[PDB]
Amino acid sequence: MIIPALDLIGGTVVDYGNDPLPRLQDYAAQGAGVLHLVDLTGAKDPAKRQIPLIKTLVAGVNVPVQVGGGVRTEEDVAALLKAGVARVVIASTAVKSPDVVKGWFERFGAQALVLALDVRIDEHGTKQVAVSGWQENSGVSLEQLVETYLPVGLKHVLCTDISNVSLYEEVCARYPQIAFQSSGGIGDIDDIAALRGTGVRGVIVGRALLEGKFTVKEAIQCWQN
Repeated sequence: MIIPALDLIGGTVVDYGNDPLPRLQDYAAQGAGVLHLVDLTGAKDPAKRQIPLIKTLVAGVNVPVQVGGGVRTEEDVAALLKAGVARVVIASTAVKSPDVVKGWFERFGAQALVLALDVRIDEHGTKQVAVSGWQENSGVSLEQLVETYLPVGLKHVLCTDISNVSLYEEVCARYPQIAFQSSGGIGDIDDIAALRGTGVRGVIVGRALLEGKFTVKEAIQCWQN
């Protein structure tokens, strides 16, 4: 599947205007089966989580939305789910407190959670996990972290290369019971084609859509070959 994405700061798409709803509705009209939203306001301060806006967006489309940004606590997860999101995207907390997040898998179910991992390939060829582009590696490999969560039924992993087709081939082959999503590196429609044979289950596309390089419809046609 193609997974269209939007980042939101105080109601604004990032500056591509402040009306995300018609955009999301048109993404769905073209055949998207899932949408990806990042709450940048919530990421900066979870007390200012854009819950009202998320409710409206979710209510206004007919497809599941996975939402991330400052999901730090069990209460954050619960609030998003209650607002009607389909899946909560867990990022830094998944790296920093795996035993706590394993508890979340137990409470909410693996269908409700996506682990978002930023990956750097280091000098020794190891896929290092990092909690953001701005920070050093955290000392755990992608494989070790995935294997940490497999015993609670991990199903969805969103992998961003912040340092690669080979990367996706390898991890997808190693964990065929996991549906991997790729993020980043989609600058044009040929990049979607390059991911087709890899085993990646979902391709997140954000900026390319906003810049009008191609449409969701064309992305899906390419992806489905």
